[PDB]
Amino acid sequence: LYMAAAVMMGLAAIGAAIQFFIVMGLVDAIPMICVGLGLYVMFAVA
Repeated sequence: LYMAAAVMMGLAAIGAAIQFFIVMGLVDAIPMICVGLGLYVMFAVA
């Protein structure tokens, strides 16, 4: 359910995805990208 889980990453990651200059550990895409990868997979978990 990457919708509420969208919140999971999407919040963290869309919060991240949506600065790596060095603030990436604070960005949250780290997941976004890999884990938003799988939070975005959280629903794209076919």
